[PDB]
Amino acid sequence: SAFDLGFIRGMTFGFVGQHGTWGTDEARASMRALAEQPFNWVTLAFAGLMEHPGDPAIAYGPPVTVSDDEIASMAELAHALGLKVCLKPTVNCRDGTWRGEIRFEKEHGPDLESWEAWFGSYSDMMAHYAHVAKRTGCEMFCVGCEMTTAEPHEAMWRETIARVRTEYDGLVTYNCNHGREEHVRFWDAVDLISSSAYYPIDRWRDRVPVLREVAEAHEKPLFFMEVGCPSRSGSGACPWDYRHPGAVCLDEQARFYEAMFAAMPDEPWFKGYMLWEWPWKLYPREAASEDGSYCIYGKPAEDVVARAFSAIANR
Ligand SMILES: OC[C@H]1CNC[C@@H](O)[C@@H]1O[C@@H]1O[C@H](CO)[C@@H](O)[C@H](O)[C@@H]1O
Repeated sequence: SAFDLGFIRGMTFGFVGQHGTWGTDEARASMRALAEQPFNWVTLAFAGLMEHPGDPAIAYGPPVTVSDDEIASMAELAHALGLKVCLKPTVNCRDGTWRGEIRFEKEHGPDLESWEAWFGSYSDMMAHYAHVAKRTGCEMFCVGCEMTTAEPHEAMWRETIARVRTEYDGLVTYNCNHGREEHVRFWDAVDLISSSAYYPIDRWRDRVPVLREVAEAHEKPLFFMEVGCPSRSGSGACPWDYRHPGAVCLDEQARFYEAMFAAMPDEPWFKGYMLWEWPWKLYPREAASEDGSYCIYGKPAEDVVARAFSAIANR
């Protein structure tokens, strides 16, 4: 039962998972550092590529992504360090279009620029990596991330998930974007509801009640498969924006984490936090004060999180 899952104190690693990058000594060192934090989970996240948001072809595997061996190598390392592992393949667009906005002028037809064709490629990709997750003992598999335009294609999502279930016996989640939790119609097909909970600092309190209602309505636990904030000025107001025009501001990131932890209640429907994110090439701690990324390492947010996560664990 998903209801039995230990509360998640997690971190996403390695995105976007470019070929060869996880096979490095730098990546192994970065994973060792991640496991020294009070985390019980890591998510191995990487992205295949679509040429454009209206092209149904998806390039995955070498030379674009980390190899299956690289995946296995990082999973084995994480497991040897006592972490549970979620595998999260997703898709990006080479022109930089958000995957939540992919669009096809046609619905059906495998050889056409259609949703049917796109789901064919996507499902091939997910089926392959579900098998990898099974062969490498990954405790969770994430079947999608922020696919807002794809979500209404419910029958096709259910087809995708059914195929994943034949290839993989562990926990399955789908990760919707913030504000989509109540709109997704196939939560029954997965084990855990999850979201990219990039809520601005001032929105947390008002949003919790809907999160509770979604979990209770669907009789499923809910967690955050992504949550985080860049350490840049003003970023707390738009935590999802990774190219925010502002100077480094460590305290802003720490303010995001305080607001989130202050808002979330200690209730059974809520299963925790998969933080965004940790790089395969980790900067020295000294260099932290100069870093504007989502990474919390070496920053005041590291302590806010440690304090919060250590309190949870040692309870
Ligand atoms: O802005 C933070 C997240 C929100 N959810 C999806 C994810 O893609 C996004 O991360 C950025 O991802 C891009 C690549 O798609 C990467 O260039 C950035 O450095 C962030 O990791």
